[PDB]
Amino acid sequence: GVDIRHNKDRKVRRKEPKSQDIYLRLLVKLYRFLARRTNSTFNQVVLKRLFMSRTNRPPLSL
Amino acid sequence: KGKPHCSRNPVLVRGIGRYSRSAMYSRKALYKRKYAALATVTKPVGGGTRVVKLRKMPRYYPTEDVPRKLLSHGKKPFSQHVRKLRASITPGTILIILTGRHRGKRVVFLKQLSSGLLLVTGPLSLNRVPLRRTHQKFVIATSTKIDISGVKIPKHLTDAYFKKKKKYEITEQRKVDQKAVDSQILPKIKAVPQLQGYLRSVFALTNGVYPHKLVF
Amino acid sequence: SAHLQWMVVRNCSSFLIKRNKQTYSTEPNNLKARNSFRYNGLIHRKTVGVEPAADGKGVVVVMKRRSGQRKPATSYVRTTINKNARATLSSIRHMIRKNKYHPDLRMAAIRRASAILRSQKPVM
Amino acid sequence: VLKKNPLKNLRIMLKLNPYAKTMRRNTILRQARNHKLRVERAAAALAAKSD
Amino acid sequence: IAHPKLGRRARARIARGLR
Amino acid sequence: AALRPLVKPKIVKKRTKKFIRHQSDRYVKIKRNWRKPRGIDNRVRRRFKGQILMPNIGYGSNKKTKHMLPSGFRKFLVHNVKELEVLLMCNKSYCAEIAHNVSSKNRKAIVERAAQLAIRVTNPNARL
Amino acid sequence: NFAELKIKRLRKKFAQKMLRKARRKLIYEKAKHYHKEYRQMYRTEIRMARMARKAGNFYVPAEPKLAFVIRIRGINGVSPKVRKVLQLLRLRQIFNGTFVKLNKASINMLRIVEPYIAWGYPNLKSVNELIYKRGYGKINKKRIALTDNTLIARSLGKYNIICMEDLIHEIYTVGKHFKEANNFLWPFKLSSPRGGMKKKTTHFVEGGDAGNREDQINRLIRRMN
RNA sequence: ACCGCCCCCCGGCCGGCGACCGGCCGCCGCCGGGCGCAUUUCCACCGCGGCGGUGCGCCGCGACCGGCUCCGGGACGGCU
RNA sequence: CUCCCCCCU
RNA sequence: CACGGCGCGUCGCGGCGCGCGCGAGCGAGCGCACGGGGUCGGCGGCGAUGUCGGCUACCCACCCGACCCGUCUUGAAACACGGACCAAGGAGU
RNA sequence: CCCAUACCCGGCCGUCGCUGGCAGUCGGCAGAGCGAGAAAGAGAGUGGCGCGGACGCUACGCCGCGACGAGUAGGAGGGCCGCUGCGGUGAGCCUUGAAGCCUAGGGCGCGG
Ligand SMILES: [Mg+2]
Ligand SMILES: [Mg+2]
Ligand SMILES: [Mg+2]
Ligand SMILES: [Mg+2]
Ligand SMILES: [Mg+2]
Ligand SMILES: [Mg+2]
Ligand SMILES: [Mg+2]
Ligand SMILES: [Mg+2]
Ligand SMILES: [Mg+2]
Ligand SMILES: [Mg+2]
Ligand SMILES: [Mg+2]
Ligand SMILES: [Mg+2]
Ligand SMILES: [Mg+2]
Ligand SMILES: [Mg+2]
Ligand SMILES: [Mg+2]
Ligand SMILES: [Mg+2]
Repeated sequence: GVDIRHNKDRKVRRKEPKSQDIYLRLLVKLYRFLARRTNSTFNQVVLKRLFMSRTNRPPLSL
Repeated sequence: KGKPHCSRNPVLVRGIGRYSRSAMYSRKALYKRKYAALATVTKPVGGGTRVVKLRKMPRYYPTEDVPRKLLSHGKKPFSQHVRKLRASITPGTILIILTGRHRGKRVVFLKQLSSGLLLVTGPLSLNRVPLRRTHQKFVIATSTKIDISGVKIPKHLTDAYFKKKKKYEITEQRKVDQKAVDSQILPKIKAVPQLQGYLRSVFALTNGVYPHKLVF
Repeated sequence: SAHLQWMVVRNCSSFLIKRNKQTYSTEPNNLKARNSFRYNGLIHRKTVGVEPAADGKGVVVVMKRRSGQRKPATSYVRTTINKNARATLSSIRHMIRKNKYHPDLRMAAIRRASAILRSQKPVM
Repeated sequence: VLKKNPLKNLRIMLKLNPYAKTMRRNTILRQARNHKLRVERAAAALAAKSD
Repeated sequence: IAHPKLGRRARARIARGLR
Repeated sequence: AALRPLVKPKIVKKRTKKFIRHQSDRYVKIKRNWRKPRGIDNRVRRRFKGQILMPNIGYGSNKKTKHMLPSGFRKFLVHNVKELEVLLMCNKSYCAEIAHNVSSKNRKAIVERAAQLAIRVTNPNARL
Repeated sequence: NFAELKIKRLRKKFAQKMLRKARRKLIYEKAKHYHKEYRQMYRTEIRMARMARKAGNFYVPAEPKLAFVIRIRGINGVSPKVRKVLQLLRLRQIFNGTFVKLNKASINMLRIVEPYIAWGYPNLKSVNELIYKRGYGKINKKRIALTDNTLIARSLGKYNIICMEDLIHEIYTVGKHFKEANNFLWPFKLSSPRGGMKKKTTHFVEGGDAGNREDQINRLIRRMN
């Protein structure tokens, strides 16, 4: 017996894109490798944003 | 080159030396011991000569293979295991065989063998057991001893001698070795009164006696 | 390319058979007959295959050539080797290694050749 | 890595703390010397009592 | 001496002296 | 002297008895197939002492020896000769089984081909 | 070429080996110094008590600065305040133990949870045995058993703790970074007390096991670890 | 008439021909045929031969090493 | 990777 | 005694501390093991129509445990209600 | 002295966390490392015979460390669990015997 709570034990963030197309998944492969074998956090941010959904990637105007 | 000297410190306890690092630096006299910086064979053939390659490649690889094993240190083959012996067991002691075909027969013990088995024999003239091997665990060592420090047993007998072969026929070498051993053993036990009958008898448990109570 | 068609075909191939918690690949030039990116014989530009000879004895080695990628008729070159096991394996090893031709399949090709050869030897 | 007990494994203890070796050597030698001293003193006392 | 940076030359000194 | 697998480890099973559905002994209409009880008063659901055990994930066999036959191989079902050559390289760990629909005329050919290819068949004499 | 590169490889290797040898010598001498300091501290109290008795006065020893706490009650039915204090002290499981430095805050915190804990003043041997046998480090939020000095050296290098001897000395003497050392130390999981307890529910003074026992915590530790 | 875009021809660059090559030369590999002719090469058999790997038809025993435990016997020392 | 001495086979 | 070179030695307080050079931070082998999780380079028996192995599954015996499910309910084994048994159909579209 | 599903040590299953590691299979065209207390180059340069080397990697994959695992009402995920029909695909199976049904036979899966 351990005095702990398991409510917030599991984090909800995305591990991979929910999309099924192949080009985005190839991009995800490449940037996964880049993020895990490079110390730069720009790659990590880009890969995380690749994982995101459509409404979380709003269009940017000229 | 250089004759190999013995270790300079007696073992105080297993893994700990008697003398420290500086005492060793002194005893080794290292203050004046400073130091500073196939697969082919040519053969003639009757042509010319051929460079034959021994260790040639295999003509069949299996469908799949197991990987190597991780390395471990404390594991040694049975050949070079350290052999232990009970304190109560000394040459010339009477033992009681507990598990062999010779159940509960009093037998004289002679020598510890190389693989740890006890070379044992009660002169088969009286209790009917030859030169034999017996595991030290499966015998009860009673506290009655004779003096056999002044007897000679042949050096040729060993575990290779007693190793089983392959109907078993006793060999003349076995007979002569048994006679040679017993011709010296028997007079020693005949000196002690009422010992031959004791060896002839067979140990047993009757009701009302318990091993944890009785001493031997 | 190659990874693109691999992503296309990794789960929707006619050569795919999945049963008994297993998965196997069927297309001809596939050593180890298993579904993987390395051993898939239709995706890569450089491909190695080992098949039993049409005759009851021998081994056919198939190498994908570099030019006619979109011309299936003239895309594979086949060589039949009918000798002792040791020299057959040596020839296959030399072909794979000294040509720098898809070196990751050298041991797989050798293993498959050895097998075909044993099969070809009469039973007891 | 399997964790062995330093309190029971001499070389594990030495790996973690080399000075433990000198401590154990010193205490073993000291105990042996003290026991010899007490034994000889008891023998001398018994001899004097017999005298 | 045990410091990786400032003890480099002292370590070199003792290493050469051992010879 | 049948063909032997590459390695024969000691298969250990946490449980060997089947999991019997609660009250399946009292009735014939209740099949032996397991169903998780959901009654508000069910002893089996509440895990009372001396009752029918309920399957947990804890009984799962280890991954190294999961699905292994007692002979040490892993099963694979085949319907014709052509599927047999799939198991050419999964030789020392995967055995073949002829599907029950295959006629004897094709069964003899499949078993003889497997004999050539050194693949073990668990039912080689199924029609004789 | 690489006629220089090959020798540079082994030059780097030799440099690293010499550095390791120097570090080993450093920790060995530090352990020797710690042993001397412990002997000095042990004899000082005896000397002061003797001189006070000779003068006819009394020598009250300093109040202990370090305590060991063991949780001796379960999870079921705990008041929220007691639960919060136990969480803060890191006793979330029965027969868990930890070190606490003493002050007004610690005294009151322990008084709140007296019925649930048995605590006392640990001995040097108790600290040694607890660190060596049950001592695990909290590295990268993971419970790692301390099987090498480098694990300690990385997590506590900035505080000049570089081996088991530094960790034990700092814990026992309540150093400047006792907070960091204790927090790096994962809570000890002790076995059930061999030979049994007297009475879990009541206080130690009235014949139980809860509450403060000055130095009997060492007797308790000997059987709980 | 003008502007933008696109197709085609010619001329000049840049890049690719690994989603897209031909000839020449060089190196290497493979195959078929002769040369080669048996201290080479290969195939099959025997030894209770050796090394390495995996296992024993079933039932058993022993040894040492390590981890975790329970207990016993010694000896040494400190406040006292 | 120096040199001596002692003891037992 | 986890002491071990020569120097220039103030890098110095009076020597110890403690710095600068010394082909410039490279001596090598063997061997034992309380050393990043077990090996034996150790053995013994019984095997053709009476014996070997078969967790589970067939029947039986024994020890311990063990009240009949579904449902409403604070509370169900209930002296609360539905249920003789079996097959098929049967309810968030 | 006795024993709980409690505590300690060990094995195994699963979940969660490390948003951990692996594209480096870099091979006679090569040189086999990035575990090691200390933020960062086995940095590039210019002057005083025998042809040889296991597995891998369905990246939706494989591998390594820790912690944890009660559950009604209820919520969510995965089912290579199951039933019927349709588009593809298996040069699939089948009168040398399909579907269905029965079984003291051999097995797999925690379970369906
Ligand atoms: Mg738990
Ligand atoms: Mg939640
Ligand atoms: Mg209820
Ligand atoms: Mg209570
Ligand atoms: Mg007890
Ligand atoms: Mg109460
Ligand atoms: Mg009863
Ligand atoms: Mg109702
Ligand atoms: Mg309710
Ligand atoms: Mg009524
Ligand atoms: Mg009603
Ligand atoms: Mg009714
Ligand atoms: Mg129905
Ligand atoms: Mg555990
Ligand atoms: Mg649950
Ligand atoms: Mg039936």
